[PDB]
Amino acid sequence: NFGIITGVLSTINFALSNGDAYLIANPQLSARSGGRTDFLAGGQVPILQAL
Amino acid sequence: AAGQNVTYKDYGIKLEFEPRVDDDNNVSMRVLADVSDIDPATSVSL
Repeated sequence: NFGIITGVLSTINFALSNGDAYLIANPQLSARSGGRTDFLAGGQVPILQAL
Repeated sequence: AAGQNVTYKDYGIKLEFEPRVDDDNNVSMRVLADVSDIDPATSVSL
């Protein structure tokens, strides 16, 4: 018994994508000499952290 | 440890005030202002 059975397959691709992103953050603070000021504008998420 | 105790977390509007006054009514102070709300987007279910 001598012979062959074979073939080929293919796939066509024409994908095309673009992306842009802009951001400016302008926070402003006040503090006295020798002091300290902290500022947060955002949120908080819960995290599991145990000994 | 582990992987029980139950704790309570404050939220809403919070102020803390520690003033100090001079003879000319100058005020030296430390102030904390906090405004927080519950966010359903980042809440987990456990």
